[PDB]
Amino acid sequence: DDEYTKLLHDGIQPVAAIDSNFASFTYTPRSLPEDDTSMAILSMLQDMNFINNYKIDCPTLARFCLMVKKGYRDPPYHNWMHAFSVSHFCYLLYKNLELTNYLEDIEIFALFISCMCHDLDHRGTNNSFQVASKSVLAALYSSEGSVMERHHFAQAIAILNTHGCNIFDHFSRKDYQRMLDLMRDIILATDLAHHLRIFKDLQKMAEVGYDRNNKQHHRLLLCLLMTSCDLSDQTKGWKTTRKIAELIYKEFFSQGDLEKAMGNRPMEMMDREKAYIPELQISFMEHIAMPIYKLLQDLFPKAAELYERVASNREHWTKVSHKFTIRGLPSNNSLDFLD
Ligand SMILES: CCc1ccc(-c2c(-c3nn(C)c4ncnc(N5CC[C@@H](N(C)C)C5)c34)cnn2C)cc1
Ligand SMILES: [Mg+2]
Ligand SMILES: [Zn+2]
Repeated sequence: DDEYTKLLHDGIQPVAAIDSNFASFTYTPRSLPEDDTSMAILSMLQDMNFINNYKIDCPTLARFCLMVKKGYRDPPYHNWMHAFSVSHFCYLLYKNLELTNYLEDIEIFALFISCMCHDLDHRGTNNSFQVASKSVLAALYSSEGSVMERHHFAQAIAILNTHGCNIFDHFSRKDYQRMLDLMRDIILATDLAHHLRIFKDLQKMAEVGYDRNNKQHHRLLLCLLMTSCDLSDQTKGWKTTRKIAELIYKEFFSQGDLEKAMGNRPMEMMDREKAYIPELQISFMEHIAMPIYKLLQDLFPKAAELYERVASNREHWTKVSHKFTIRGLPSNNSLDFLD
């Protein structure tokens, strides 16, 4: 490809040159034209010193980036831009939060790689639709749970074992297999069921306080950080939140259409005739998003602004609620829609 040419010959742009605001929480990675994002991945890893630290071969890494990028389909939400903006938020965590005092470098490295790979080959439909619609993935995976996530992992593994893409094949067998373990745990942790299982443990962790010598704290923190990244679109301003809803509901309603055409009734939120958006968004923000970011703040006080921004985005939903009632006449002055 021609993308492959340019990445392999031009050089790794330093990070400041992408945007003077690039390492800030107020930065919106979705502003970056899709065509610059593989480059940026490279700059982020460079700026974290990983390329030098773990002695990664540059061409192999370039090839791996591109494979990961094209292993994403194009549903409205779960596409390469989602994956890039989740990896970018992992980068901010390392730059802003000083994870190094809580995590080994190999763990931080794995989180970042996992971020890029965590939704590989997503089709825009969720775990219950896979079962509900008895697909090959459910066939493969459904008896162990997390259908989509096991598929994401499996695709990551398939890219790694593609000639010239194995950015880890020079690690010791000990480090190589630690790296596969960590990616499997982290990708699996992106299922909301997983997160709901470990919630008390996370609360406990923040309650007793973080213990650097407790291996299980390392594991739990890794899971919290992955869910932080995966929800990071809710940490920017109202403009991002609104646009994120458009893309998320377009995907849910599409799946809902397909559930109706197969002869099931979709859940409310996936049904475009019943889904009432402000209320679903407010529920999501209150029950899932806010608690994840409150936990982040409990363990790294410099993460407080993330939480208040999420809270603040939930407030806007409430403020615009009323606009989903047609008062007066519709713009075209006709009750045509009513028929
Ligand atoms: C464990 C952390 C986690 C990870 C991914 C998701 C997620 C979303 C999502 N991501 N973001 C940024 C959203 N912003 C608003 N609403 C969203 N939906 C509305 C309904 C809600 N659902 C889970 C009941 C999610 C989402 C879409 N699919 N999945 C699986 C959710 C939680
Ligand atoms: Mg996912
Ligand atoms: Zn995701």
